[PDB]
Amino acid sequence: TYYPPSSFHFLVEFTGIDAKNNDHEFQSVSGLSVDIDTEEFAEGGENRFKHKFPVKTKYPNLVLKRGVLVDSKVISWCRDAIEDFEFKPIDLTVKLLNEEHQPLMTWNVVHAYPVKWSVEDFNAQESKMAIESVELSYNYFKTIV
Amino acid sequence: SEGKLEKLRIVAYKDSKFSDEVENGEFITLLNPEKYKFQYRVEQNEDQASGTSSAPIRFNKILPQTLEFDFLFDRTGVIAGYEVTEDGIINDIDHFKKVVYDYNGEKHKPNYL
Amino acid sequence: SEGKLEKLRIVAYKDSKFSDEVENGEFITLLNPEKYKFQYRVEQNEDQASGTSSAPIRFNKILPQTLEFDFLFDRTGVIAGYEVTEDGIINDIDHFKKVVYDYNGEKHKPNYLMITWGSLLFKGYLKEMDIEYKLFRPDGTPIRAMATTKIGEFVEEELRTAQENNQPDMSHYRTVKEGDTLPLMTYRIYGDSKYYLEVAKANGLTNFRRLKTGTELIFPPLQKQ
Amino acid sequence: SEGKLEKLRIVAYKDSKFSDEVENGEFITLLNPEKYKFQYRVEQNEDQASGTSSAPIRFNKILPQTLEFDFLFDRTGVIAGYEVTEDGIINDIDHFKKVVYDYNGEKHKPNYLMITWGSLLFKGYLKEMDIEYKLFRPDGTPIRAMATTKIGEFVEEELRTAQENNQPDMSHYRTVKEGDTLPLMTYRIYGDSKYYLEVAKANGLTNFRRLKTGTELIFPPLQKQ
Repeated sequence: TYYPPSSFHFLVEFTGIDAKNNDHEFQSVSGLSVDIDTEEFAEGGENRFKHKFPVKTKYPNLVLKRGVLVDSKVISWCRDAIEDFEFKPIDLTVKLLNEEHQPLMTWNVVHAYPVKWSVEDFNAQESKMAIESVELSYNYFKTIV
Repeated sequence: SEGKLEKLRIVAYKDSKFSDEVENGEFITLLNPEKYKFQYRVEQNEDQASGTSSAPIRFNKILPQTLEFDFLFDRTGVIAGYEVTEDGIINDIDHFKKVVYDYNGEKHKPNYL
Repeated sequence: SEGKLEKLRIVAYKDSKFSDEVENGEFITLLNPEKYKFQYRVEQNEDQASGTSSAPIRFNKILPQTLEFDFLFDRTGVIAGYEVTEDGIINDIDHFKKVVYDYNGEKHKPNYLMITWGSLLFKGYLKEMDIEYKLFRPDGTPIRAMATTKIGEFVEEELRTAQENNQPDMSHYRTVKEGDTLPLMTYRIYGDSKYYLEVAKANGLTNFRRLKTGTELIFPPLQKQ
Repeated sequence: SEGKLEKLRIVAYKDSKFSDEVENGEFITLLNPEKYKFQYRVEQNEDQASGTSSAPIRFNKILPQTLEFDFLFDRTGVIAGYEVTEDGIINDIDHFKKVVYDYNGEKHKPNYLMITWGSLLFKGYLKEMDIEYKLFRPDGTPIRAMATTKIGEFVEEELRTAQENNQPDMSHYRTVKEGDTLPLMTYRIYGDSKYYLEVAKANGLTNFRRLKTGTELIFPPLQKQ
């Protein structure tokens, strides 16, 4: 913009999971990008370049981090998939906020489910917070702005 | 016209002297093949008797030749010079098969190429 | 309805004209194949004598066509639009086999098949099938499987002669344009210039060495016995 | 009992109707296979004459089916629920071979097999087997082995004709609905419209060109000699 916005003020909301204020707060969000797979072809007589063709649109997994929370609803949802193969996909909204705490821009993440859950190593000789990490697979996203 | 990129063509014919064209029987490609390949074979007769150290080699025949190549059809819209069509590649493949494959009831055979 | 994702269908038929449907004989897939493939073969006769440098190539036959594709069955619960079933993929595979594989006692054979998806329309017979079972519930109910298929091509014999409109055996007519001569036109119709006096007698022509440029002529076929 | 992990079983039988069990002839595995695979083949006759563009495809036969899977035997002591045995896997493999491979002097052949796991139920014969021995105790007692298996399919001949309910040879009845004509119904039952005067005589019809819409007709078969 004339002065572009910073990246440290944002909100993560879930649809299909009971809401709690402690499940909307995160330390970091990553994975909001996309790419197109292509193929190459050489045409006889054309020596200046090879041709390139698109094939598929590709998205990476969405990664969320925060300090450990013991009564999380999101984690209970993750456990049902992890332990029993019960899968029930959800939708999600990522919001980048302005100074009035209203959205500048949002991302609509469609049909997501859990593929990973972990907690970082313990160390008796270091002063650190216990950090939890969750990774989700999804089909695509759209933006609103 | 040195600077012109020439495109490969295939024409169908009615007679064995290649002078009478099939009507609407010409195909022009939109992308050239990368390469092409030929094959040549000569056959000899190699009978010999037992106890000998070499055979008398006799010429027998020259066998027919062979050509091979590959094609690509694409109407996605990233190749300069062409337009996207409502039906894609449906009419390109149907015209290509009518020239090189289909049986002709006037001559009781497929076409000369 | 451009925006609709069309799904591949297979219907079973009772007769060789494809007009009498088998009751409850239609299969619709839930996931489309990635690709499909065709095969075309033409056979020639290539005998030659010794001492020569090339052979006279004679047309012999056009061989039947072939179609191949792969399928995936899955009822795990991550694909949008579908539900998880109590018995998984058991009824999906049993209905697929009843359409394409099973023997029909009314006709003493398996079924005629029509395969349609978008631009594709193919009639024929099943030749080969392989089914591999991949995931299971703890009580042994399958929830994922993969199938490979090969289809042959069927043409009824009355339709083959109508598509091969086989024509010195039939009758013909032309109109005379300026620049035409009678022995050159006879060569292009019969393969020989020597029949020009029989064409002129069948049309009542006396001055055949000069044709007038609006005349319609007939060209009779040659006699057979 | 949804939560129970079911294990694959194989039982041996004495008769071709699968009702008389071999005594001590049941095998139960300790580890399930990962997957299994089926195979289906249909054969056609494809002779054609030279000069033609397509062949008339005739049904010939349906070939027998095939099942394949792999097994693992292990008594090392890291799998929960089982104990380490003094002789390892010696009695597990010897009982497995007695069921599926060994010749039975009462019937002068190997055994009939029924294979059941969850949704799967298969009857037939063993064709092929390979067993490879992997780990050993220091005195030469084996504790791990891998087996690959191929099973054919068996149908008794009295049951084949009941499954192929083969039907111009049998009798038939229909009820007349509005819109029916006698020569169109004769074509769909016999394959030819010309038998309409024999159908009308066998039913006592005089005004057959107008049928009343509640009548039940009979359709006799054609005579054979």
